[PDB]
Amino acid sequence: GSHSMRYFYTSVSRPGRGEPRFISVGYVDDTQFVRFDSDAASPREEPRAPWIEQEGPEYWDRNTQIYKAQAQTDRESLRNLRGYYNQSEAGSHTLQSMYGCDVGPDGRLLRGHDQYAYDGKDYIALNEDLRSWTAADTAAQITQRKWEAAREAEQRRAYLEGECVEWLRRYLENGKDKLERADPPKTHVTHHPISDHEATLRCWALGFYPAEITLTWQRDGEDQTQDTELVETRPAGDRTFQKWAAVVVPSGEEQRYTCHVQHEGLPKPLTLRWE
Amino acid sequence: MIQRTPKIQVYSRHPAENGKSNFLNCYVSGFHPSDIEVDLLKNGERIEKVEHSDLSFSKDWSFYLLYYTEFTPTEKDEYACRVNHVTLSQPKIVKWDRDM
Amino acid sequence: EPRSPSHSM
Repeated sequence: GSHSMRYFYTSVSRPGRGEPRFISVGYVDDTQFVRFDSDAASPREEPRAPWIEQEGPEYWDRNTQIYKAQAQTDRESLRNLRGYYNQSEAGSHTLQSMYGCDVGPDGRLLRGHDQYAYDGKDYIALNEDLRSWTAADTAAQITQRKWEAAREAEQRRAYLEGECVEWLRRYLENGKDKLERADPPKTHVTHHPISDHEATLRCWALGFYPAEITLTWQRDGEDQTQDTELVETRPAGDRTFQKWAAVVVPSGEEQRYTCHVQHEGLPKPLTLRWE
Repeated sequence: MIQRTPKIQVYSRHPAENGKSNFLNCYVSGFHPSDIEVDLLKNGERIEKVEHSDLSFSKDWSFYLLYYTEFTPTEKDEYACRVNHVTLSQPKIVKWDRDM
Repeated sequence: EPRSPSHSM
């Protein structure tokens, strides 16, 4: 199928309490597979999915040295950015980084990503051409000119077209059914009287992967959009996801209501009832 | 500076069955900055050895964390999640409802 | 695998 790999870095300054904390996580699609934390006792890249565990010592050692160097680089970036914005040297600030690749079923690169936020606001981003930058403001233009002089876009493009695509291909090969084959939801409807005249119907989707899902209540096969309570999709903690949708109905009218479930793992969309 | 208020959901990994081992989850999402305090409570008291997911974020740069502990639900034991964040003028307490 | 370290901003 189509697949993505993403790395997410967070650096948070803490002036007076030492160097910024740097955290990295890596994902294939909706599966976290690595972490690094600069505050760990002996910081190293650690596995977080079973199929990455087979990578040899050279992998872990290379990646650990990268994160240690990136933490120092982000520390310099946070110092430069509080200067660009004329900000107090006492305050805590956040630098976030997000990069990686989207590939099609043949493993070919569809899109590369390399972008940054400062204190939760977009700062600079590599354009879809993988050759030019979009800067948010005059501070980010300082970074843009520095990165143009250093030929940073060519370095990012080499990774995104090269190591990103090749390593994602590898992970999909080693992760087999865990990454390639969607896990459909386990579904059920519950019923909760509110009063003699009103009841809640709640449609559950549990244990599904990936996270993308649609749950809708219908009355006689028509969507009840404006009357459905829908919770945000949430992690079960075992790499699968949960969601529910609820509707309040007149007591004795439950039979008019059906829950429609759309998920990649389902052979076809499900229609569920209170039963 | 951007400040976004956390969303909170408290829930079990598996449908609750009294006397059956499970996980209690408090999912905090959509927040900024990342500094956040999350306690799981049993009958109003802080649970020790609570673990959390590695700090991650969404395409809008907002952070998310899952806090979790192994637990055995009973009829009488009450569970909740207590969250403190710069955006909250008081701690936000969300009670566990086995039906949500 | 992650990308080699960037130039500072």
